[PDB]
Amino acid sequence: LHGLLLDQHEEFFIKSLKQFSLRVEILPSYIPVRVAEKILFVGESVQMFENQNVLKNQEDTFAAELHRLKQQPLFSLVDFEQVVDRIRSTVAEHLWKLMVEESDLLGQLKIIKDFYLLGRGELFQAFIDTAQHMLKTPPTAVTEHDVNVAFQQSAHKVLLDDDNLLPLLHLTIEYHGSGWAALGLSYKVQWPLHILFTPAVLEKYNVVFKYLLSVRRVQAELQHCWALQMQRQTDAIKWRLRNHMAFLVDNLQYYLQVDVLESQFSQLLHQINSTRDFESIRLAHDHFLSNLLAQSFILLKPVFHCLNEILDLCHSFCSLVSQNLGPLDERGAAQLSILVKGFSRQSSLLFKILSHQINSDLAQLLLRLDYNKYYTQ
Amino acid sequence: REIITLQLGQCGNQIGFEFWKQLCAEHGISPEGIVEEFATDRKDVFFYQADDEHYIPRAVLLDLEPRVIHSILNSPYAKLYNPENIYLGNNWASGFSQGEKIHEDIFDIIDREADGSDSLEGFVLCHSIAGGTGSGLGSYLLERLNDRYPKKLVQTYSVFPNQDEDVVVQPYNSLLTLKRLTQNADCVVVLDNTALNRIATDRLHIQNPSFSQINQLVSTIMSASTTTLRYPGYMNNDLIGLIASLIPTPRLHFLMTGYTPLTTDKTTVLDVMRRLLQPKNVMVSTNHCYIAILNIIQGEVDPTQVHKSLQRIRERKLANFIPWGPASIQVALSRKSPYLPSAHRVSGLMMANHTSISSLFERTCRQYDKLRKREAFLEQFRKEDMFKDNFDEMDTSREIVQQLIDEYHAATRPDYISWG
Amino acid sequence: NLMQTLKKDYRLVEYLQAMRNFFLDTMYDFYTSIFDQNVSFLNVQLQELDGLTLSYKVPWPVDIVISLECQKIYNQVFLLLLQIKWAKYSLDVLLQIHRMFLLRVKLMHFVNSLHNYIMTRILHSTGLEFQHQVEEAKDLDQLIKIHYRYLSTIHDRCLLREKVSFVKEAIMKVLNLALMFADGWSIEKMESDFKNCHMFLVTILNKAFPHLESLALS
Repeated sequence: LHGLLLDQHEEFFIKSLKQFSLRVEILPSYIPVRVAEKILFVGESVQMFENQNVLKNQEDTFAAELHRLKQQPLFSLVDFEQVVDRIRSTVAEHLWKLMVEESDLLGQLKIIKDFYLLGRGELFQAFIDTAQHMLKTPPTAVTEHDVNVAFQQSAHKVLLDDDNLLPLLHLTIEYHGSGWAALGLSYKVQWPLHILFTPAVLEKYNVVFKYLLSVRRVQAELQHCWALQMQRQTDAIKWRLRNHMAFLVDNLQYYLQVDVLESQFSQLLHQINSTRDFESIRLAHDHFLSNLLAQSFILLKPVFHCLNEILDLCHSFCSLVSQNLGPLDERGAAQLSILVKGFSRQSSLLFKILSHQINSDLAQLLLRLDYNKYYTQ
Repeated sequence: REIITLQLGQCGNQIGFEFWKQLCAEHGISPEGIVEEFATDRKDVFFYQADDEHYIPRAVLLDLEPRVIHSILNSPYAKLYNPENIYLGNNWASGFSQGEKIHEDIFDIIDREADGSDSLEGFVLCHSIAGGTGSGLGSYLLERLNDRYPKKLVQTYSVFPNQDEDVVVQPYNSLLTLKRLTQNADCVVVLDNTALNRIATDRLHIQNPSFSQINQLVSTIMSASTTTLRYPGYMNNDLIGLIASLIPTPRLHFLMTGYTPLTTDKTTVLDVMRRLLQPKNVMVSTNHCYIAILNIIQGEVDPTQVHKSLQRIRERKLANFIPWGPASIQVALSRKSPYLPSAHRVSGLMMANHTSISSLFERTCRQYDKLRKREAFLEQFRKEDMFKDNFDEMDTSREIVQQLIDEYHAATRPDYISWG
Repeated sequence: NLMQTLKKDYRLVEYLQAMRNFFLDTMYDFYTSIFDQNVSFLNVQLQELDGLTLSYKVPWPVDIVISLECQKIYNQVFLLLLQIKWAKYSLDVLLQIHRMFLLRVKLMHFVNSLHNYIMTRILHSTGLEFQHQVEEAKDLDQLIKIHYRYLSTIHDRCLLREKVSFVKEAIMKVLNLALMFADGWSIEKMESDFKNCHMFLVTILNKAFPHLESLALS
């Protein structure tokens, strides 16, 4: 009821957010771990919201109840659990109210989707277009400010002008342990929501941002080469066929990602608006992260070792074709044939791997085998 | 990014007028441009944030023998768009020659609006094929745009000239314009006038005001196609991404129009998918096989519905396949627009590259071949004679459209390592 | 109390209702489309003689009352039913002279009466008593036992337990009579066979497993 103890080199089975944990050994064998976690939750929560707000005052009523338990022998778990959960319910409603209301969580989820998960197509596309040379160049310290002010200028360019929670966004080009390789995005977190956003969840958000931005970057420049040549040989028309041919499977990859983002984010937001429990919000974030980490298929190495190549081949093709609009008989054919055969190999391999069995994975196959050229494989 | 829309000819200014009125009613603006209180969106795709708090669209107003453009002038939607660039028939040669002699200042008008917006994605041409007023000038301006700017996209919303029709030079005009369309455009959206006429005489019992109702249809299609650009999604927030999948090669860039309600005057994704795949919910009416289809849906879509609908579409095989590769109907999801009428809450449209349009092309080629063999239907137009005394451009256009038909039939084959 | 909260969540009656509906209207249509092969073809038709795959998992508190070797028995009765429906639809798809049609009646009546027997007198009579028994079981233990003594008597009445060389073979050969009559539409040499095998069935079934006499007089 306070977060104060008076032990002198002894234990009472407990060891802001300082020296609070329970160990299984010191906790008695006839008292379970279940009620002990409720006790620990009460102590930590009350300690957190008690200071810097300068909170609840039912401490004396609860203390009289506990003291009555002390007077009447001996131990029987049902009375102890009833009084501990009676504290727990009031503590949990209090704590939930503070964290959700004094700082809004809903706006945070909107911003995180809008930027980490590429929820602004025009802003991010204009950012790829404008900051091309900046992000292309190898890492150094001072490019991070340039890419940040370009990224802010695009936010004003689309005509959504808004101060506050836009300056909290940054593009971090780190240096000393092409600039796309060390590229990151960061976001700041307030004091009531501080425990909810710990380094792990934002660490995963950064990796998702890198994956989606890589495929979105690939798409536009492949297409620029294609449209440049389209506006104008046997060598010529082969390349436009090839441009289209790569764009297809790449676009389908990004669409499978679009599918999981919509489906899982709806559950997360809807669970947050419909609960008054602190623990259930933690569990909602757990489910969101685990599903997303699975659906990227970064856990399994071979399909990852293929999607990297799907981006890579387009990079090489785009750099080779853009030099001369006229035909390349300067070993252009040597790489062009290898490119189409290796694209067949990699697209077939990822198709095979994508072939428990989550639904979304399953019908992503069922686009191309409508039109039957992996029915022949 | 940002789209600058070009309108020319009486039919083109008609469809641009109805499209601008449709986007005015759609977004939160008055016919003056006054901001509303209900407006994930974007108002910078067709609209400049212009300098009297009216989101004035970047539109090039071109007039040639203006009759309906005068009615566009005295209108409440003339307070929405007028950057004051209006500058002045029944033939392709006349419109071509008239556009030729004054290309400079209208190119300066294009340059003014090109300097007007910060970014650019493409040029959408409100055009009518063999419409007389739009014809010739549209083909010449298409040559000017694709030559002057090779780094941008050119789109041409086009009708197919069959209105149950007297003009006998119309196959020559459509043939020359189609030569320009194949050679000087990145993508062409084609519709059939007879198909929309059949659909309009079906859904209502109108016979006389067919033009205005067709205008409603094309404006709704044009809003529906750029909804994914005007409202931020994940893909096709630029034109070139939507243009990319349907077009496999620079010669096959002609796209069929579909939209699954023919009605706006309960539903699931599964039913509207199977309702979309028939060729009589297509608004464009041997082995005929699509190259690539793309469908975009807007509504209260359960995300599992598109998944099992695409399952059903696969094992039913109700879509025409591509031999040489995979390129299939792609499910895209878009946001339901504010202030649209609440009928067909789940509504989808499709754009598709089909080889069946080769049949319509060779029909018009057969009409041209008939009138050209008879040699009594050039009518001796003086601009046609003075433009080309030898009329070799008709032969060149015939050769180009023949190569186009051969490439269509070659793409139909399981081998497209055989060309034309 | 345990049996009450087993029929309010993790309802065994729900899985039971699904079970005996995944054999025997809807599953007719599914198999008749197969009449006009491959194991992945069946998955995609399903999601839209004998044969198909029959499987669904039981949640673990009802997986301690429904065995894994109980699923195999569900499949056995499924197989026997599919052969009858196949023979019935082969004899009911056809649009000499009018003489073929007497041969149609001469066989179609026999399979139809047998179908009526197999469903009604066993699989629905014994099912209707069995439901009234399980809704008054308040014990874990007896619930397995009434179920095993429900399957093992339907498995006796529709016999598969032993004497499949004197009952099963007759049904198997009249399945080939279905094929032979299906092709022709010689003809007279089929009822000479049918009258032989029918009387062989009767002259074997005249000694009795005891429930077989209910058709041997029809």
